[PDB]
Amino acid sequence: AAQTNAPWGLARISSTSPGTSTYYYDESAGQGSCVYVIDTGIEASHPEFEGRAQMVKTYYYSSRDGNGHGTHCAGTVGSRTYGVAKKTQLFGVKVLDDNGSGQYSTIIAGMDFVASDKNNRNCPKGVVASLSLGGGYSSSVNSAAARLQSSGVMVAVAAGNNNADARNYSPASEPSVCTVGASDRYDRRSSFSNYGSVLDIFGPGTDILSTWIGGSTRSISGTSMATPHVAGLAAYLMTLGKTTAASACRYIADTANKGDLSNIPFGTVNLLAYNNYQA
Repeated sequence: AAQTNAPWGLARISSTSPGTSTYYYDESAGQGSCVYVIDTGIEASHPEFEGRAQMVKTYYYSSRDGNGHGTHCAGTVGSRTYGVAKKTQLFGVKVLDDNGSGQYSTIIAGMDFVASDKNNRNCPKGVVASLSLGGGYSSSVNSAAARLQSSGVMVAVAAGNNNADARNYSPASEPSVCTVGASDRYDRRSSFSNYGSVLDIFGPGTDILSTWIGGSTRSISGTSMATPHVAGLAAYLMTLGKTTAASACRYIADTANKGDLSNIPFGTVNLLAYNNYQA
């Protein structure tokens, strides 16, 4: 399938070259997979989600996304226009308040929630969790991410936006999950992207158009935007049967575009997420 005039990041993930604008992908489109977006919530009523999004958990007075961040990330995972995996089921877990903040104890509870809650959902092609969040190093936060991954969920986490080594941030620094840095439309490391040996992969993160609250759209930047590209890609590849939740990060690295990014510090992988779809 071909989506013309797609957001640059979608075109990038199906291309051997920057500078194109059509996204190519197998029509299975993540059908039968599920992606949890652990964030500020999801505006599930947005027409772009087509009834495939729902809130399943909140730790606050509402499950609504009063911020926009979680809706934007969910749109990159799975919205009809802005999403990688256009037929996945999206489940929102609101661990962040409407200011975008959240206590680590709530974030940990949300991760353990997903590990159990997947057993209450129909996801025959597999389960992914997208975590566009983080703070300073915490062994407990890393352990929660490790448990979620161990339970059979492909965990993708943001590297962070400090232009620093991600070893000092969580859950970015957890080795067993998929830690995602950000790139721009010219294949440069995004100016804010964290780096370091703990990164597994880069995805599009600068000037990413997606859904926003109030039934709207906007373009924003961050490793928060790169992470859902990778989460959606994992769901898509799992639906195709090419990989599993336990092996998808490694498979994405195996099949990535290699050596094409600029300003990658020595010792950080130079790998850009790529669906290897042949139309």
